[PDB]
Amino acid sequence: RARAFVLETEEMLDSVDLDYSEAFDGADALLHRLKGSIETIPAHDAQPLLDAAAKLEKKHKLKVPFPSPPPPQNSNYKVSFATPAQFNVVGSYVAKTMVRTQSAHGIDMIVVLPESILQEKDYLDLRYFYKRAYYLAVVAAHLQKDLKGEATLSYEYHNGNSLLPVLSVKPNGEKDEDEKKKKKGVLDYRIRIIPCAPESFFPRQKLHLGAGLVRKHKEGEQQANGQPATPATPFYNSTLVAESSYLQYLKLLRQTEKKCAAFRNACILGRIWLQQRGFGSDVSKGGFGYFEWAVLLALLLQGGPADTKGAAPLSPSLSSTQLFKALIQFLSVTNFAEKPCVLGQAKPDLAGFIENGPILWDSARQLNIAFKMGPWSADLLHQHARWTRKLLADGAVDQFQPTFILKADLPTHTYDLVARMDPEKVSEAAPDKVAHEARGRHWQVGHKVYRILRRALSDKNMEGGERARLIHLKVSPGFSSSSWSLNEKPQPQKAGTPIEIGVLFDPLNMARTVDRGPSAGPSAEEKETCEKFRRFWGEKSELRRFGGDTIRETLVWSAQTPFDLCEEIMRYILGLHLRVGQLQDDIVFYGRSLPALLSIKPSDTALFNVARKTFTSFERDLRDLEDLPLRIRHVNPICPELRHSSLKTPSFGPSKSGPRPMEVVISFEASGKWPESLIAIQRTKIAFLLMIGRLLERFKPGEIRTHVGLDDARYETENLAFLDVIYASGACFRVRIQADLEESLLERQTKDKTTEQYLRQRASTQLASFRRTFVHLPLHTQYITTATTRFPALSPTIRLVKHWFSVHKLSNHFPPELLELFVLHTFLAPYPWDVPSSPTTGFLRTLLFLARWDWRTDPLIIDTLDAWRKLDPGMQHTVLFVATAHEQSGTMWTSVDGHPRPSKVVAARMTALAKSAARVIREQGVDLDVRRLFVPSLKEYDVLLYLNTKVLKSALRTYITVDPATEMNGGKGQEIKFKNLAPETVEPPLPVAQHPVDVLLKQLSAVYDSAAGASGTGPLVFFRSDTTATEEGDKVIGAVWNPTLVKRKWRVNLPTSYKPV
Amino acid sequence: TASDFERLLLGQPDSSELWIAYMASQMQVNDLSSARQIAERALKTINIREETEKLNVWIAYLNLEVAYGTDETVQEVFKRACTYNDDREVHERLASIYIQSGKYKEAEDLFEKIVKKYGSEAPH
Amino acid sequence: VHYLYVRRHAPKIPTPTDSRSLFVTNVPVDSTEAHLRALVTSLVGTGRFEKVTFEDESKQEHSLEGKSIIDAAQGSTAVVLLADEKSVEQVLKAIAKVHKTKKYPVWGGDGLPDSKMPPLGPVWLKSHNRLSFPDPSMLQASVDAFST
Repeated sequence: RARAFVLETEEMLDSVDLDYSEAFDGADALLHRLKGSIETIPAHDAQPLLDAAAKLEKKHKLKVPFPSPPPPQNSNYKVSFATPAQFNVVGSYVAKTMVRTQSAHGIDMIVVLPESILQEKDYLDLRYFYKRAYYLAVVAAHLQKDLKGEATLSYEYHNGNSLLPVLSVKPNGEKDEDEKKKKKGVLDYRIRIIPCAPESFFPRQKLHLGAGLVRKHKEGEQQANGQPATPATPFYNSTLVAESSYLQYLKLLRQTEKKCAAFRNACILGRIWLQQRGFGSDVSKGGFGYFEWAVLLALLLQGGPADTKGAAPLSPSLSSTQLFKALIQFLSVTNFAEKPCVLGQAKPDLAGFIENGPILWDSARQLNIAFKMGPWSADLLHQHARWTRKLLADGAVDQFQPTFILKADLPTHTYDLVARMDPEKVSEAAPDKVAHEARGRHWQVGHKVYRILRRALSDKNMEGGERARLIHLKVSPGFSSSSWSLNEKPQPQKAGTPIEIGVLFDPLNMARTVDRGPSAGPSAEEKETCEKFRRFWGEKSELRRFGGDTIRETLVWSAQTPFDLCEEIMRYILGLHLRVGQLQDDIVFYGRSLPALLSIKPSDTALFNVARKTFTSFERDLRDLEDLPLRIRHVNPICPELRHSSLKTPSFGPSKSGPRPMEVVISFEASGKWPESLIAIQRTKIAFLLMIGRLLERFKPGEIRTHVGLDDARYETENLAFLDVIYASGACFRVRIQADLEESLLERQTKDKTTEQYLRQRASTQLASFRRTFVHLPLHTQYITTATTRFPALSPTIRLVKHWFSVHKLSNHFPPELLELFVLHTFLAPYPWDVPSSPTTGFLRTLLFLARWDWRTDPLIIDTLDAWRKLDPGMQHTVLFVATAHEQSGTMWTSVDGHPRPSKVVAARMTALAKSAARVIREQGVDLDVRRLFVPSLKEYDVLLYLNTKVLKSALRTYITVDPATEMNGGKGQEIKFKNLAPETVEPPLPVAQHPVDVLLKQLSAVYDSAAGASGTGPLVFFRSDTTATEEGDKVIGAVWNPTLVKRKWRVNLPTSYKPV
Repeated sequence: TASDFERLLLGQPDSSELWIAYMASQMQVNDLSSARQIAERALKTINIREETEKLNVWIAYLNLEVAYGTDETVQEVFKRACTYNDDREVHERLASIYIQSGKYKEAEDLFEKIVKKYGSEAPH
Repeated sequence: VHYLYVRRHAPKIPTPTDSRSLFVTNVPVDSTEAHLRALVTSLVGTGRFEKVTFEDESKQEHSLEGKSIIDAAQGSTAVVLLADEKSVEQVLKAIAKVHKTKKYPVWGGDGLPDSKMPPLGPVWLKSHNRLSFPDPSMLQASVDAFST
């Protein structure tokens, strides 16, 4: 792991490395010439507000006073301009850490005001920031005069801070070795001038976050034991002290460079970490970037642990590999993601971890490093750092290439909303009073909706366990421009503010009906009567009895089909507490196959009920208590109806459905009286099964009926007969007999027939198909029935992906467990994404991973090759490779069916439709027009044939228990029943209500292929015609001609339809 | 460095203090698996009669299993350490280790275990 | 139109059960004893038809192989058996002149149209009947007759 990470950090270094002639002289030229002009600037007199306005209206350039601008009745001071006194480079360029980032990067350029312009109280009430804006305005006007009008310029904000307005210059052209600087869109893209303050002029101890530095009330803000009365403004205080202390930070950072020059690749890897994790130094993205990463790395060089011993993986004689492992470990575990908001703080040198206070404190300066960061971004970093911890903690699979993207902040549940708080007193329930204007640094609505939805969706159990339906939250201010032009003072917006709510859900308690609270008080406690409960709820406060004899303040939600109770939560509480700004969620994927039971749609109970409860009562205990010449050894259910993979969560009755007959392997004890011939072994299996059947019919559950039918799933085995048991509640169960000498004799049949020299391929396919039928399905279903308790999105995710492959017509050749392990690849090894807390998110994850996987060099390994790739370089026999610890061969569910594999077949089409899915989701978005995903194109087909079924209306959907076809009235209630389908004869008319094209295309999957190969909606395994025989699909076959048959010679081993030429 | 450590080990193989120095460098480079590898290398290649060096490697590995390990690994190494060394002494070392680490509840469970098992002959 | 090829199976028959047959290639869809007796009686001057053995069709519906290609315990070509020598020679001189009626001087439209047996509802649905509901008396009798 370690040497691989070293060499992979080196390859990314030589890939994102730089050019020396680019750096010097391309940046150096403009740096020197801009400093020349900024020193040829002249200084003006100390002028008041009226002179400032009087020149600012007449000149083209405007000031940047943030709201609110100071009036002349509140402004008694004077503002001046003076000659700049200093020059330094800051950020990443003075440290030489910069990398070629394809979008942009900005080199920040300090200029510091002289000390004679300021007054010792100017850190009170917005004065110094007004002088700062005026200094910037004069620098602006005179640089417009001395550039002779050739370079363009815009107004911006530094790090998204609305209290630091800045200017960023943009070029337009490129020559060889002149001024102009366009082609370097990383280093020479942006030169952001920053106005700052000198060092140690304002009292930092009063610049502490807990002191309120905006005085608005003067009546009653005393006699309260110090200063809790004047409320603390941490964003404003921290911003002021950071603007005055930009300098000695870079001094300390340069010190850390020359004490360890591994800082280069250190913050290179940290910067690519942040750029891929989608954050930044912008306050909209959390305000965590290269600067914070560097200064946290520095203080963790000079300490960090509790006993102030040095950070053990951070001695100055290490490399960037272990340095980045150290930072991801510390950011995950000690006090640097969410713990610096809930349970502790850090110190600067000598650095320590103490168990109090939300702050990233530095002491000699009195500054929070995490002032732009909230608890939202905190828990986000905690998740990301835990993921990186386990990804660099594993030691079998390479994890340098996977880098995390925020599926938690961009889920499928993009609840867009339009909230127009104009006017504020009538369209916002929280009063944005002058106190709120002082506290919030123009992010009041953000903090408000953060707290509102977090307390809205958090629950509280009875044992004190703080369990919620959410773990993360972030508001993304879409259409928030940080750049504006030269003729306007603020950044105004006329289209309102869009508020995006991206929540990573908790699937263990997502779909729970009950919302929980505190003990329903004898006297109403403040927790019962706060802004989290009965007042905050209103009409949904009630009293509900538990299963544990305590009675608490509770809620009762609804469990429904097309959307979620969390969607109901957010709609109702948003409309109540922010305002009536509307909510819509129209991403339709919950319209799956809808099972016909009580309370549509039933949650994870119906599959359980029918399969498991009818399995227990009654056939299993009865079959184990029968008397027989041979005793049974195991009764293990191996179906999707147990393992949560069935396309239809089954009901009581549906003998017309595909996956309703439940296949289970049965076996008897070790007995040597089985014969040595396969036909004889299968006939003794039949005879034993007939004894079981007669006793099952003669005992008192004789309302169950049995029958012994033949099977044709295997080739060259025509004597296989089962017992499908028809339970009194309409369940179906196919039993099969597995024998050790049966396995060894079929290995012998694969062994012999050496003379003809051309039988070993078909012998191998029949052997592997037989092993698939009998051996490994036990271990598969035990593993996934174990995994379903920790991953609850699995069965609806499998239903979505198998529905997509069904409407695209490929699962006739694709086995269902192939699709199962393909989705468990996105589930159980979820890197580089989060856990799928929605079935929709899981479906999109499989779709995008299948869009970004190639079958040519990358195999699929999932934690639930070099002898095959060499003999198959063009891979005409095998396209996929899915190997586990359960199967290390990787060819067990892939090449046993005999999938044709040129570039003009099922597999390449599968690849192409996944690509087109990724294209359309990337291009137009997620809207109502997504259903081009679920309609098929029917292109690239040589001959097309439409078929029609001889059924009456609402057939077969009503007996496959799915509820489209409004023409059958009552599909949303309980009108359909199957105890009348429970038949009187086993002949027609019981199997006449089945669908014929399924087994027609089994014969049309039983003879040709050497002529042609087709795929239709029929033989789609464990799926009937219904959802593709409604409007959502159609009954078609599309037959393509293989490229191997164009024209050939007259043979006898021809098989095809050839004509004379 | 690891090559320096291997050179000083081929110079002095029985040297438990250098063994713990090498695995402690592996703690500083966070490779606890290679630290286990080094500890078992000490347990094999440290010679038969050097009981004090063996118990030094043992109690260091117990420090690892209480500090960075988990319950199952600390109990299996406790079993192996009493299987190959003195039960009373490895129990008292884990007790003082619990005293140092502050894990006082499981410390109390170990104390009642050792006054049950070895209160018959130890007054200490 | 469907083309049917006819060559002599006579120069490679050492087995007595393959006596006096015809090597057919590309038998049409659902080619059975009924389609064969219909075509041999529609050919004029022809003897008697008995049996098609080795009727494992390998074309007219999709998949990798056929159904009975390997003896599991230990090419769509059929073996059409006729009455005797005279019936074989008559069907040879009849299929020869049919292959010449491809270019017959009135028109080539005098060729025989091959009427299919289309899979009707229940007639095909006996496939569902044999996968799930066969006759237990016959199944019991067969399994006891072998297991005895």
